[PDB]
Amino acid sequence: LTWHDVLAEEKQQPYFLNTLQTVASERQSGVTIYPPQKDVFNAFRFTELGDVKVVILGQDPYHGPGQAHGLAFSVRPGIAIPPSLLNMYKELENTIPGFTRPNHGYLESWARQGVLLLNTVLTVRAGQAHSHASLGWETFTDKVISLINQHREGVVFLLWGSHAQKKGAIIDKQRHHVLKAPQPSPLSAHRGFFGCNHFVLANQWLEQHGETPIDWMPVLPAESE
Ligand SMILES: O=c1cc[nH]c(=O)[nH]1
Repeated sequence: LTWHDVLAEEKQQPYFLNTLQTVASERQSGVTIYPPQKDVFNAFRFTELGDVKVVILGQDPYHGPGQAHGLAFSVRPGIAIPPSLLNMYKELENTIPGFTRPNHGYLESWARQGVLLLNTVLTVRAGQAHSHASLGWETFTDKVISLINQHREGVVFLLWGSHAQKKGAIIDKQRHHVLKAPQPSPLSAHRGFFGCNHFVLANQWLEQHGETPIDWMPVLPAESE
């Protein structure tokens, strides 16, 4: 069972197709949209439905050049680590044995391990946070989370902030493991994100069920000859 298996019908709904035409229109209208269209669904690309082990919801993609590449909280190599990801790294440094501050903010390696880095809104106009929040994306990501709840077993959900928490309220807390905390953004990180211990708790859960834990130290694609 793949994403395309469970979302094919959803992706033919007017609201959904319509969301994409509005983006494609905006891209040619004189404004820059992040991430590039080939990246918008990268969380799906890197983490197939059956490979989901951990779900980390973000809200809005980063809205600056070079930042957003289709994975919640991640930025491309060579880009400065944004404050929300820095705070994630801080919690990680304080809780995961051996963890040290990465020299990059690129989290593809998380995704390849089964961490679905899913923003609830998948596009944004450059420099304009939540600018596509009423496009239709939230309906789409509602359906995504619902499918995961239904079709998977024992996924760990890390729900950071009221929006993600609301979004994840439908999740079966008996079939899945839901962990709550404030967002890692600067405005709220020190209000409960620090000390939430979510990365360790995630791994303990996975280990309790015979799943291998996440290696949270993110790794840059290597150089070849
Ligand atoms: O993609 C991102 C970046 C920042 N904050 C989010 O919720 N998601």
